[PDB]
Amino acid sequence: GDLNDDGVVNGRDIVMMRQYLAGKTVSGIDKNALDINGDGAVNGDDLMELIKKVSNN
Amino acid sequence: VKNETVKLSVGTVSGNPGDTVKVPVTISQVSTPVGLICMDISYDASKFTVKDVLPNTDLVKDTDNYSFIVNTSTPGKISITFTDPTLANYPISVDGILAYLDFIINSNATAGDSALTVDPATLIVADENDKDIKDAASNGKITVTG
Ligand SMILES: [Ca+2]
Ligand SMILES: [Ca+2]
Repeated sequence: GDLNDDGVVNGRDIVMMRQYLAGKTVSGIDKNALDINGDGAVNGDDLMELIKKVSNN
Repeated sequence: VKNETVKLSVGTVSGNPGDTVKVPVTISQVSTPVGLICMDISYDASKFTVKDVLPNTDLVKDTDNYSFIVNTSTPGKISITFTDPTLANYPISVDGILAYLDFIINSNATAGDSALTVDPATLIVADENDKDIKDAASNGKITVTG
């Protein structure tokens, strides 16, 4: 879930995921990091997995 | 110049072993509305146990959609992440209390001051358009007393 590829998973990554899911073009986004659960779609479940990482890891 | 830096300040409280204490975390000198806060607060886990971390709902809205995320998985460290899930409607735009830290003072806690420290290197404060905002932190403390 390191969407900005800075080496940490934190609130910056959450903001970028929310921006992507709100339809924005997000500069400096790592596409390969978005499908966190690997089900082939990028959606609210990936956001949830990211939140759980920030909350628990 | 002073009011161009938004400040995240941990409060100062006292209590005796066995009691709980509520430590405010305050945001002040808000200028640019704040869309993201990431902060780490260190505490002495030999003396205190985190009971809860509670947002101030006057400032922190949309908690049902994970505007306020707390990580207490590492003993002695509290990581708080504030975001506006709507990316528009609920930035922090005025000064106030961000959250309260609820600590148990352990039965064995020895007397005296114990610092509650904000890591300046991991402190993140950004505006609604994902631009970093000038920011600073101020540490707090718990004094263990009779
Ligand atoms: Ca990251
Ligand atoms: Ca997915």
